[PDB]
Amino acid sequence: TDLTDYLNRHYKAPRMVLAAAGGVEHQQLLDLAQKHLSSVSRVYEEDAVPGLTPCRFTGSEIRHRDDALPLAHVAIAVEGPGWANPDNV
Amino acid sequence: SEPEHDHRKRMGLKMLLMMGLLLPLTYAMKRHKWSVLKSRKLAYRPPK
Repeated sequence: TDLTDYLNRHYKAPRMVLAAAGGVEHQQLLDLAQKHLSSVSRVYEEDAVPGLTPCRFTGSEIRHRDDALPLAHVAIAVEGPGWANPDNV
Repeated sequence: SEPEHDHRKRMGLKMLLMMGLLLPLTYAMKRHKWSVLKSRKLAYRPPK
């Protein structure tokens, strides 16, 4: 039931991109999307749009000590800007 | 016997004010650097 709920509320039409690359024609692909991919959901089924709140970055530290492994993996990160912020480049 | 008495008491007053300023501040830096560790949470995952 929870898989059916997830499929209902997270597989809607405005959150989907049908992308083609290579030996394709855009008009033929548009006709095929108008034929098969017409009326995917279009309905939120509760009139409740699901969104994304921001996520708080936390300067913290996790150490999993297990001396039986031969090698150690360490990752150090800081908070990044995001997708649309141009200084990414 | 104590020609330095008034100067000693003035230096003592300045010392009392000065240490009353700097004991909480040095304690605050110590609590900063050691509250790195005093909120540390440890867990155990034995494979059984």
